[PDB]
Amino acid sequence: AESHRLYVKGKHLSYQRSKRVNNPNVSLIKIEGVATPQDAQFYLGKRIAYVYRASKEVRGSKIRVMWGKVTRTHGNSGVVRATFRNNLPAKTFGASVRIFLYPSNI
Amino acid sequence: ASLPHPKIVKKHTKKFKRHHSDRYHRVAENWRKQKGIDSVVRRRFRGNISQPKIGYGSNKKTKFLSPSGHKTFLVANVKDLETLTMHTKTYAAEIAHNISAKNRVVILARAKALGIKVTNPKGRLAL
Amino acid sequence: GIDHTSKQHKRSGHRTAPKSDNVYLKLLVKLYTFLARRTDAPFNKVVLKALFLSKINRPPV
Amino acid sequence: PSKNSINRPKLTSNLHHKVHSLNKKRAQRERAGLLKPARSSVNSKSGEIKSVALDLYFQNKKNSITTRTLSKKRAKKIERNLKYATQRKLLV
Amino acid sequence: VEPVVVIDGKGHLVGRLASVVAKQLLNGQKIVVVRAEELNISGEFFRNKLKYHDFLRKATAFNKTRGPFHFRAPSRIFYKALRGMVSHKTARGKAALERLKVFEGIPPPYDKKKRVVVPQALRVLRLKPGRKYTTLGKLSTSVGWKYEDVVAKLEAKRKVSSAEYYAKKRAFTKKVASANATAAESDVAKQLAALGY
Amino acid sequence: SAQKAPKWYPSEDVAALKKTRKAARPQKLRASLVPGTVLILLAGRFRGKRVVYLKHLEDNTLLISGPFKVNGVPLRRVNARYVIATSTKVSVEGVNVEKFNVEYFAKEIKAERVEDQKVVDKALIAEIKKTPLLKQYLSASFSLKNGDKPHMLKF
RNA sequence: UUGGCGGAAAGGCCUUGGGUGCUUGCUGGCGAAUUGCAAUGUCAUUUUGCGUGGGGAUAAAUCAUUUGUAUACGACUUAGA
RNA sequence: GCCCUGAAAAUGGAUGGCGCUCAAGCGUGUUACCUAUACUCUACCGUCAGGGUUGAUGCCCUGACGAGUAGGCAGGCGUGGAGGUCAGUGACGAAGCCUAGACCGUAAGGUCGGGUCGAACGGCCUCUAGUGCAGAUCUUGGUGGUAGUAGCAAAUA
RNA sequence: AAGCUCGUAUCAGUUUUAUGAG
RNA sequence: GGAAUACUGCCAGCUGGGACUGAGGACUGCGACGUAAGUCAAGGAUGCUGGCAUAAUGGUUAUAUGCCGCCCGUCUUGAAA
RNA sequence: GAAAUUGUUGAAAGGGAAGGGCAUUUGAUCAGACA
Ligand SMILES: [Mg+2]
Ligand SMILES: [Mg+2]
Ligand SMILES: [Mg+2]
Ligand SMILES: [Mg+2]
Ligand SMILES: [Mg+2]
Ligand SMILES: [Mg+2]
Ligand SMILES: [Mg+2]
Ligand SMILES: [Mg+2]
Ligand SMILES: [Mg+2]
Ligand SMILES: [Mg+2]
Ligand SMILES: [Mg+2]
Ligand SMILES: [Mg+2]
Ligand SMILES: [Mg+2]
Ligand SMILES: [Mg+2]
Repeated sequence: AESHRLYVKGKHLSYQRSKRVNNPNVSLIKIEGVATPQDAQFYLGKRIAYVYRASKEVRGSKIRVMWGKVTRTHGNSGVVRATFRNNLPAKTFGASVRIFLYPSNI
Repeated sequence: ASLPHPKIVKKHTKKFKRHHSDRYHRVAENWRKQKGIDSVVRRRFRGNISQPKIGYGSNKKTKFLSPSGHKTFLVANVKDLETLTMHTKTYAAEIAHNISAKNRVVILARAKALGIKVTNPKGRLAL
Repeated sequence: GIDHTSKQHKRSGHRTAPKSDNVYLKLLVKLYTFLARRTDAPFNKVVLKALFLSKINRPPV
Repeated sequence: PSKNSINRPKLTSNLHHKVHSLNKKRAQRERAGLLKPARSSVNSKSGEIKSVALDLYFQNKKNSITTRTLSKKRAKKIERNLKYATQRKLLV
Repeated sequence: VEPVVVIDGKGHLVGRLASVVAKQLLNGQKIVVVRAEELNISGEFFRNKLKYHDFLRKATAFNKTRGPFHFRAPSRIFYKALRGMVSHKTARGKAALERLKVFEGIPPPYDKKKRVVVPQALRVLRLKPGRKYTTLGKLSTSVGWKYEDVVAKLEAKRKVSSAEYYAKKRAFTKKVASANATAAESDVAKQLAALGY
Repeated sequence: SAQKAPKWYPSEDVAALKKTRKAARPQKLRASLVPGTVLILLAGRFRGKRVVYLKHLEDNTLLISGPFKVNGVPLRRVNARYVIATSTKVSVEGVNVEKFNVEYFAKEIKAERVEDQKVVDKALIAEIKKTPLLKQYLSASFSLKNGDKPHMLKF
């Protein structure tokens, strides 16, 4: 078909932080179409990929991936907490990430 | 091929550098404790450098262990090397810095015959 | 934090070890330490405690 | 963005140009061959002795502007040590 | 959900619109704002003119070219309100502000694009009836903006062309609806109605 | 002597592990994973394709078939956490899947795979033909459209 | 390929005609496998690089010299095949 | 009760800013949510305490604790020389110095590779002291910015 | 910091009871 | 006159999703299910499978991004002041 | 034949200081384990 997407879109908002100190170990993700913590409970445990491009080819590709997963909800507006194998670079505040449908409970 | 050990965990991999050693050439990087009564480093204000303390001490089951799982023992000759002939799975021999290449050849041959690991076998022996 | 009612890291002391470097005195200390641990004899306890005393605290008899 | 032109991106365009320039320069250096080869390559020195003097000696034996030079004292010492190593190889 | 969100600024309250736009830009949404001269500020016209004259009072004493710069255009007033809510001295703040464009009127190519509204910032939904409000174009003209008439004439011409386009679109839509209604009794239509379509 | 020999050396006799109390019990699948159910593949080479679940294997995998005649997916193994189970179900009583197992799928074309594929697909197509548009549904692929919310979708 | 409109930053919108592909509006026949149970698994315009070639056109600025409507120096303003 | 007046100077500026008017103001009520070196659970380090034990100032088990100026106790790192020992290292290169390389220690520091260099030097048990520097408008020596800068314009050429 | 003893020993920035002050 | 429901509290009732942790290293103990031999989630993680086998993970180094970070010593309550 | 300080070459950063800490991206570079 015209579309082959098997993931949900999300935006990397910021790190877990207080007013004057951040925690880069935890990232905050806004998933499109999610507005409540009850709705966000569906996506807990799902895999997240940050997909970006580099000029130097590595292992036969110019596309590089940072993997992580959803851990818990955050706030009252559907934002979720995510943890990655390597922390997101903080230059990606406002960048796009992919939340896949696996592991599946449906 | 070393003794089975738990995973090696380092609590603070970064070097502890002296305050203002980056600022002045006359201040070396060797760690010194700040004795100033008004020192923000001594008083431990937020944003300043970390200081060594006993909480960073490594696990006693993995202390003094190389990434391969051995403890380094300095050797200068065959008699020094043969002290580790039974403790092969725990100790690895390292040739001393002042050993000549001619004696390093003999040490490497003896270690190969005994099955003893050598940390730096390439030293002074480029072909 | 907790509101301590007692001093923290307080040493009991009680003269655990002798201050002398005499090998034979240390051998006697080892022997009577074994005896006091394995006999429950108050005599052994007293002799072991007396083996740790200093010269000014061990007057001649 | 500049206060004299708010509807035109400035920082993002500068970053885009900088990334493109850095990638072009790195690719040109790779094409010129000024970078180390792969670890598993035949010409790799990984895990081996790295010596400017030994590299220059073997290159002169094999037969721009550089700061890598080999002294005659070091060259004679390398020749003497190579004779020692060859004598050991023949004797073993 | 769109790559670019175009907001018709008419009838909006400037502070709430600036708040929502700043949050969207920081989250990484590209936004274009049109018709900034039709924005609204709650409160009376002389109150808002007094506030702008206090802003005009603010200036560096030893060199006026170094001080705060008082931009008179309505889009620039909205941009000031937005920059006050974005931490603009950082690289992230600059990158967020470079995802925003503000315009007076509706210049091309946005005059043929879909334009949306923000309900949480609309005057008719937020302000209580009877409360006074100010028009940003009149405020800007009072404080020194000099292009209200040209914008009005260009907007009138654009409205004439857009009305012609909408008349054609409405005729085509009526034709399409008539062609769709005549197949409502077919078995395919009955199955779609059973399925909810 | 460059370094003094230590007085004490650790013993090199490697100790045995303690007796582990961790018994292996069978996996309990989701209640929506019944044989004959249509599954959507979420990952892998055949991602986004609709297949039919046949048998639960010993290695906690699901045996699935395209069938190969419809969408080109052969008799494969999939992981139960990488599929979406739909409400559509076909009859599987006419299929004999007693041959296939871990030793069957071990990799250390044989054409025994091709023959088994044909034998299974005959009964699979015979059962599929009873439901209108089911063959076209299985040949089509699945993808998310704009505005699709998987937490609100029914499968 | 025919015609019309659009100057706010138009660079876009509508439209005539034939040509050349597809069509899932409906019914069939072949192919898919081993990417081995997942690994973004790479899919979208532009190309200051080259080779092929059919066409299109053959400048100016600065230093130096010179003027003083200019000038601390730069700058400015003049003139010279 | 809320609102207005209920006195104000002097560069341009402040509920922290933007801004906010059925508030993003005031009074009150009900929930949800955010996050401290605090609390709870776990691992690891050290200290203290209580038990066991025929490399025993060692090993094993258990529990609780960890702020700190002057000051007190203890365990360690490093330097010159001395007795002993390793029949220790060294012209197939000692000491020193440089190093985008490597490892071990919480740390003081220790160790290895490469380059340069050319004749002495180290580990351990002890002895000994003119033994560890960022400061003292510290001493001696060396070197920058200032800077191709100020200036080299009295005595007619 | 050292010793001698005691160790249901010695107690306590607290409450209670009885008795005073207000 | 007879029910239901709310509210509050209890269950040594059942059951689905998510995250962090896996210390210890022959056995010994307290238990549970069993007529039984035995088994067990009971004095701390095991089982099955895949890819890679090298700059891939990781370290170092130069920089970028988010947040934090006032110049030390001395002397005076107290010092950015 | 050290340091301060300087020249050349190569890499990098730079919109009214720089330096530091936690974390990661990018470029460069590198050790171990390779049965
Ligand atoms: Mg607020
Ligand atoms: Mg309120
Ligand atoms: Mg504590
Ligand atoms: Mg040397
Ligand atoms: Mg002295
Ligand atoms: Mg000095
Ligand atoms: Mg001092
Ligand atoms: Mg001085
Ligand atoms: Mg001069
Ligand atoms: Mg004169
Ligand atoms: Mg890495
Ligand atoms: Mg700060
Ligand atoms: Mg000389
Ligand atoms: Mg220098």
